[PDB]
Amino acid sequence: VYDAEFVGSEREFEEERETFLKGVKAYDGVLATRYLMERSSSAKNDEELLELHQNFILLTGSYACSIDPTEDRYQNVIVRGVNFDERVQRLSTGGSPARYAIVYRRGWRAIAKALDIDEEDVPAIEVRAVKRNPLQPALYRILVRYGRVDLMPVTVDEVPPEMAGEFERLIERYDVPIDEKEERILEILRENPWTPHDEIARRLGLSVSEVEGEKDPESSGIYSLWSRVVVNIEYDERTAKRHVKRRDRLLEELYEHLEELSERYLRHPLTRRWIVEHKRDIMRRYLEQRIVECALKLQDRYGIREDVALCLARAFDGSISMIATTPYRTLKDVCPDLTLEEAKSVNRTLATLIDEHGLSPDAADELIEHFE
Ligand SMILES: [Cl-]
Ligand SMILES: [Cl-]
Ligand SMILES: [Mg+2]
Ligand SMILES: [Mg+2]
Repeated sequence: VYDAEFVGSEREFEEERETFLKGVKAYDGVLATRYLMERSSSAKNDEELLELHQNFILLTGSYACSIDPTEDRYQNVIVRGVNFDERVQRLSTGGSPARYAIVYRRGWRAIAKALDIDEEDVPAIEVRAVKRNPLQPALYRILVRYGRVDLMPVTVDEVPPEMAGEFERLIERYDVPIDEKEERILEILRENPWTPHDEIARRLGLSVSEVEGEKDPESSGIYSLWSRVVVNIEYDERTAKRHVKRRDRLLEELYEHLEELSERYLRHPLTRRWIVEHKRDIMRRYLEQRIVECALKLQDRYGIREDVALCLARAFDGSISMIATTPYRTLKDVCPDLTLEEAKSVNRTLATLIDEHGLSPDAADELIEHFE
C-alpha cells in the first residue's frame, strides 16, 4: 500500500537515487545519534553529541528538499493507500507529489520503491523531528514540501533565529495575513515553538487537521501560514548552490565525528559500517520509544483503551497527528477493537463530520482521505 512510479529519464534516475541515498544516510545519523543518546546518560548530556544529532536532522531535511526538483519525476505516489498526486494537483501552488509524500510518516516507502533502493535495510527518510529540531518544526516541513534547498540550513550554527525561536519575525517580515485560528496557534508557539501539533490541537479544542491545514497558502493552519510566508521568499539559487556544495562534505564530517565521540561511550563504536549492519536494530529501538510514548498519551489524553492505544501507536510509528488525520475505516482495519467513540476522540474531524454535520462514517472517510 506504499507505491510510486519513477517516470523521469535515466539521468534523472541517477540524480534521484543519489539524493535519496544521501538522505537515507543522513537519517541513519539521526537514528544512530538517538541510539547513543538513549543508551548513555553521559552521552545524552554531551553537547557535542546533541549538536551532531541536530546537524543530522538538518542534512536529512536538506536532502529531502532536493527530491524531485523538476516536480515531474514521479507518478502515482501512494502512501498507505492515499494518492498524493491527486492531493497536490488541486493545490493553488501545485508542487511535487514525492516531496509532499516524504513529509508524511512512511512516505519514504513509496519513493524507495520507485527508485529501487536496496542498499541498506529499511531505507527511511523522515523529516518530522519536533523535540530537538533546530528549526521551528512546521516551517522545516514546509521547506521540504516546497523544495527549499536555498532556505534549509546545513549546520546548526547557521540556522537563522527567524527560523527557530524568533520565528515570528519571519512571519512579520512580509506582513502576510493571519487568520484568527492561526493567531491562536501562534500564541501557543510563542510559549514553545516546538509544541507538537496534537498538543496545540488538544489545548485549543481543535482537530489536528484544523491546526495543520493544507500545505498551501490558500488554506488555514500552521502549514498553511508557513506556506503563505515561504512562497513570498524568492528562490536563491546562489545559496542553494552553496548548501549543496557543503552538505556532502558535512555529512562525512558528521559521521567521522560520531564515530570518534562514540568510542568513549560504547564498546562498539558507531562507525558507518556498524550503523548499516545494525540498521534494523537501530530503527526498531527508535520506533519502540516513539510507540510507547504515543500509547501512553493516547490512553491518558484521549481515553483510548490500553491495547487499542498500542495498536494505533505501532501502525502509525507513534504519531498522534497522523492517527488524528486518518479515516475511521483505515484505523479500524489495522486495529479491529477500535470504537467509533475512540476514533472521534483522537480524530476530531470525524466527530465534527458525523456528530455535527450528520455524515455517515463512510462519507466522512471519503473527505478525510481525499481532502484531509
Ligand atoms: Cl507496500
Ligand atoms: Cl537520460
Ligand atoms: Mg484531531
Ligand atoms: Mg570504546
